[PDB]
Formats: sequence, structure tokens, C-alpha cells
Amino acid sequence: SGKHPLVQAIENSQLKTDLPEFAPGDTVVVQVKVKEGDRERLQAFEGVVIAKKNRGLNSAFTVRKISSGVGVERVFQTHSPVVAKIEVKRRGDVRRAKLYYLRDLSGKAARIREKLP
RNA sequence: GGCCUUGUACACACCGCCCGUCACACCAUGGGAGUUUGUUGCACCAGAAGUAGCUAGCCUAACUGCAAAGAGGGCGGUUAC
Repeated sequence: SGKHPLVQAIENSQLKTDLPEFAPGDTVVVQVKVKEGDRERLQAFEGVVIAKKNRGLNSAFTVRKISSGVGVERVFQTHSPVVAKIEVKRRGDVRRAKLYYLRDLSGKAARIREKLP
């Protein structure tokens, strides 16, 4: 709430009301809507959350994964309608908010310990 | 000019035989700044399926228990090769 009240009021009418709770270090599956011509489908993007920005309507989160030996990161905009659904598959145990150090690790070294209730 | 003997790689028989460089044509081959293929010795990194060990997170038909739940099993995690 660092913006003017009118801007806050305009942003508040667009907020999603069903996002789950998730934190950096988790692994999530994001369903993205893909539109080809008139063909609508859902595509899954599964990976580790390495960064999360909490800014209301301007909230975002970064997901990193390995695809056919190539690392790929996508910075999803949380409240965009393109993100159909977010599932939390596993909860991780980390010590910091941003996990950019995972970019320099591979395979076993990049494993994240599971957070145990 | 004639006879005997001797040496010879000459026998078309010394107008013999025959050697090497240079020039010409062909053939195989050695060396050579480098270029490139296969294979291999170490040293390290990464590492699947699989097997062996340890775990206690989760889930559970046959057994035990009046039942609560145990035993056993499975998934997961993890170490070695």
C-alpha cells in the first residue's frame, strides 16, 4: 500500500481471490493457458520457486526448471488471467528469500530439503 | 714377322668388354612446418537402469488385537558400486 488510494482502489478490483500459500524453495505446477488460432489448452510448468515479489496486483514469482538438459526460468505475474491454476507439490526448507545460488548448481548439488511438519 | 709359356671380367673375340656424374621419361619409397582419423594410459567431474546398506516422512486387503492400534508391505529420501 505504497500508492495513492485511488490507484489502490483501481488495482483492488482485479485481484485474484483464490491463490494458494507458497514460499521460495517450494516446487509448484503452474497451468498456463495456450491459445492457438481458436484452440485453447492448458500447459503445465513444474519447477522450483526461486523468487517471490509481494506487491499486490503487481505480485510475481519466478519458477526454474530443467528441460532436456537446458535450464529455463519464467517470471509469472501472479494475478494475470493467463495463470489458470497454481498447485504446490512439495514444501522446501531454505534459509533465504532469494535462491539465485541454485543457478550455479547441477543435479545432486541443487536438491532442496523437504520441510517436515 | 714366326714358335713355346703366362694373365684375362674378351668369344661379334681390344674396332672387345665396361664405370660414374649430368640431361630426358616412368615407377615405388624415405624425410618434412603442419592438417586430420581411430584407439589408448592416467587424473578429475558428472552420472541412468540395477544391486547392496540406512532411514523414519507419507500411504496401506490377507496376520495379531473387542477395538485403539501393532506386525508386515508399498511409495519417498539417502549412501556405495
